Amino acid sequence: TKPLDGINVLDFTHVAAGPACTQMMGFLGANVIKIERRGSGDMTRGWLQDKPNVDSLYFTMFNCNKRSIELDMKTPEGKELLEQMIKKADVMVENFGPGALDRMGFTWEYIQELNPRVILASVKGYAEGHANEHLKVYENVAQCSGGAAATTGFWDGPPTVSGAALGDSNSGMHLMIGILAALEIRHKTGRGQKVAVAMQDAVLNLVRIKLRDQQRLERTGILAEYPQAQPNFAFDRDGNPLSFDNITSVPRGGNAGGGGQPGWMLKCKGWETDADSYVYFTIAANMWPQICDMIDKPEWKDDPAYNTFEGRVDKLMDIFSFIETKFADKDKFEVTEWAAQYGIPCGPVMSMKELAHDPSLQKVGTVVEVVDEIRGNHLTVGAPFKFSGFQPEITRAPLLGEHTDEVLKELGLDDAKIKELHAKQVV
Amino acid sequence: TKPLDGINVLDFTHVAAGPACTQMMGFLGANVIKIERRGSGDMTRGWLQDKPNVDSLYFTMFNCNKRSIELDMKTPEGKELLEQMIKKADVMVENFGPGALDRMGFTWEYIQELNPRVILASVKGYAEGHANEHLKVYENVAQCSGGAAATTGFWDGPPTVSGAALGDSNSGMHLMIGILAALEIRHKTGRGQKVAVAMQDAVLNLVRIKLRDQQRLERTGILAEYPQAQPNFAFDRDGNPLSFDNITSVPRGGNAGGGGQPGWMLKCKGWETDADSYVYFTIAANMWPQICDMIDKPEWKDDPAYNTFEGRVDKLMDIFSFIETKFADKDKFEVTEWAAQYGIPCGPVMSMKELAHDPSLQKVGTVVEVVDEIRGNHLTVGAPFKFSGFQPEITRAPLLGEHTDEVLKELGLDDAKIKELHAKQVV
Ligand SMILES: *SCCNC(=O)CCNC(=O)[C@H](O)C(C)(C)COP(=O)(O)OP(=O)(O)OC[C@H]1O[C@@H](n2cnc3c(N)ncnc32)[C@H](O)[C@@H]1OP(=O)(O)O
Ligand SMILES: *SCCNC(=O)CCNC(=O)[C@H](O)C(C)(C)COP(=O)(O)OP(=O)(O)OC[C@H]1O[C@@H](n2cnc3c(N)ncnc32)[C@H](O)[C@@H]1OP(=O)(O)O
Ligand SMILES: O=C([O-])C(=O)[O-]
Ligand SMILES: [Cl-]
Ligand SMILES: [Cl-]
Repeated sequence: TKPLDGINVLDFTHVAAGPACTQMMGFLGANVIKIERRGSGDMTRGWLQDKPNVDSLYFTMFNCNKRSIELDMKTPEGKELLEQMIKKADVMVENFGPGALDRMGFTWEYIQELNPRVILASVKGYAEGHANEHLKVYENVAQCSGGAAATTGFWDGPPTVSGAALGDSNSGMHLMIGILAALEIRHKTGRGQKVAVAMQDAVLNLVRIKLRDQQRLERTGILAEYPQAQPNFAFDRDGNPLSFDNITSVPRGGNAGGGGQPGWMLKCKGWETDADSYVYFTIAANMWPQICDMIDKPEWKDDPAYNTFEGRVDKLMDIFSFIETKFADKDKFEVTEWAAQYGIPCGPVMSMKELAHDPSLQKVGTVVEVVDEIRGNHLTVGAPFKFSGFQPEITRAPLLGEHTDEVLKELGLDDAKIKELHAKQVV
Repeated sequence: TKPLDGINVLDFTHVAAGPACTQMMGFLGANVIKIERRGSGDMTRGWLQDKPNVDSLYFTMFNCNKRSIELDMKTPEGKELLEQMIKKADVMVENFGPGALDRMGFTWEYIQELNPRVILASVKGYAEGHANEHLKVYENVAQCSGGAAATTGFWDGPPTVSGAALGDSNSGMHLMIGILAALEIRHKTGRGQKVAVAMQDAVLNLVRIKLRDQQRLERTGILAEYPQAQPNFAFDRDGNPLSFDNITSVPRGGNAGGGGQPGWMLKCKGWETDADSYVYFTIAANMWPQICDMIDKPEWKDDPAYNTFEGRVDKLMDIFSFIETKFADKDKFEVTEWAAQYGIPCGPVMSMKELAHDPSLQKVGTVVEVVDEIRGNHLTVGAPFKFSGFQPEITRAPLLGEHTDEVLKELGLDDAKIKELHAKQVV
């Protein structure tokens, strides 16, 4: 049916990393119960609101397919309700600060006692055992810790944060792998396990190519395909040349390919007044004769100075800027169309507005309009993985404490004692 | 014991997205057999080599914990062998061009017939159903398609690619989620499924927050926390201050926080000569009194225009520029120390050099030294998820066709059958 039908998730998560994880689990069928702080709830509810006193898109786009119960966990009644909820859980997920769940009495060893089958899943800034394991980390600090900021941006500019969430959402997706892997062994062992993902580690995983380049740099003293190795091309703020005779750590490469097939961000008609009027253009080696046809340079097919990676490696930026002259009267889509004819790897910079309203993305269920008959409908990113056997069924994000009574009734409590919980301000 | 012990993976993958997926499965215990092209194999082998005739770091860092068999798939004998291996496998992973696996005999339907239990998993550039479904895509082409490039970099500069592999390694990790979930649902149904991740979609999932902001911008006309909403701070092509008056698609915010928690990338001692001499300084909501003690300005603790987020939103760049001048005489670790005592979300930009040789990442198994007796030892990224019950054991990447005979013998083929295949140039 759905892969995670019948998986009960006890969801302590707030902000983006942990909530990304449990939402996606909900999309694949999981029964997700989100524990929130009394009164305020998850911080994302009040962050970046578009309508005063309505849960922000920060919350709703990260908390569909969930039920909400308010709970003070620093109370003896709270800790007992938790213990019951743990015993009915398949997976516990949390992204509090280091040691926070521990100080609430819920260490991994006490969890194993409560439920031998329950998996504990954590997001933390740094890994257990790291000198920095006790630090609290948000999105951009995480990008800085993992090598991404150092290797993103231009050579004459600062380290640059990525708009893609390398810290939060990426750690949550990585945590989902750990959880599903724990489920795979549990079928063998009949036991739960602790799984943790550090935000620094998740970033380092996406920056595997830069660790490749660090070693290449150490071993050979040069990265020939980098802009800093191109003849008289890269310079710092004072006009000093930037070259590898001076570079001991992977530099920022601007819009360079990043791997074995050179590329660049090329202006298309309208770039002066439209921030996204660009294509990315890749010189794939198997594609060079086709590139020569497209740009009307037949003399470049048989020239050893042009017809191999090695020959072009000292003239990359010359070739890119000449190719770019061909795009001056064409918008990004017609350039993309034109290259597509030759089979050349080329594509548009898609604007957020263009993606938000693209028919193909809605048709495939990657951009989903959520039916929210309380707040009004909104877009979300759906499941990025498509399956032959099932489609996700995305339902609206809960109001704060909307399923508190519904959830307490599922624990076999009666109307009288649940009123005591509201009275004692535990719920 | 490891989660994926006894899971058999028939691995068609090449380049980066697919190999990352299968390597990481191999790290979790899976038996990975990699089909490669005769003579040249996976194209990463001869890309960005540091030594002539030695498999590159591009190949070894994406291909540990795998065996190699050479195979010409478009021969009758190749298709015959492929059919035998499909019946042994639990998971088939591929990232060929659109329809390429179909064209050599093996459609999803034909695969089901061969093995009702096998899961087909694919990385594509665009989702099946998409208008751009036909397009072959590389790393940065996907980053542009998925909205990352449009929202990364500066307002006065071009769309900017991320050093992090949002297209390749990220889609591969997303595909691993899809495979594992298909393994969960196979415990019920007793049948395999087809699963696919589009590179555009994996990129989009990490820019969920930018789709949040797109709706915020369409709904309200402004994004208050963005630099373009700051009084006389950012400027345009000629000199005019920017505003959201004429911005209808999510813009580039430079080093802005990207969320409800503000931030900026601040210079440290030696920034002129060291590109990574920087910290990121976040201003969390509750952590405000801690910050006021450091800046040598206790005026802001009571000041109505400084103690609220709605009060701070109109002078964000005034505060960041001043606290930068304090850091002029301290390096990035001293600045982070000067702030860790307050639990302030400040962190250093870590260089690739620092990360490759950091003691903590090695201790926790995130940067791993692979024992490679053929080529020499190299570094790699290990498993970014940490488990209580096991630890990955990372073994060197195979030589081309290193295991061909060994793999062929496992299918019960005699020495004569093997030598016939070598002579006929099938293997
Ligand atoms: S997506 C980017 C966010 N980063 C991460 O997910 C990385 C891991 N998380 C963290 O480092 C922090 O949790 C972040 C998200 C940075 C936020 O830090 P805060 O300091 O604002 O919040 P904490 O999680 O550290 O929680 C503080 C204390 O409050 C207690 N608490 C939470 N919820 C409840 C409820 N419902 N009832 C009672 N107490 C509750 C936490 O246990 C924590 O306890 P302490 O003992 O005081 O630390
Ligand atoms: S980091 C992520 C990179 N990109 C992706 O993973 C996205 C999906 N893959 C692709 O878009 C392409 O595979 C890319 C990476 C762009 C490479 O393009 P190629 O020009 O190399 O095209 P193919 O990889 O699909 O290969 C071309 C033909 O060769 C056949 N083939 C592969 N391997 C063999 C072996 N061993 N034996 C015989 N034939 C083989 C493919 O089936 C394909 O067939 P055609 O029918 O000719 O297209
Ligand atoms: O990064 C890439 O994909 C490249 O360079 O081809
Ligand atoms: Cl996020
Ligand atoms: Cl990659």
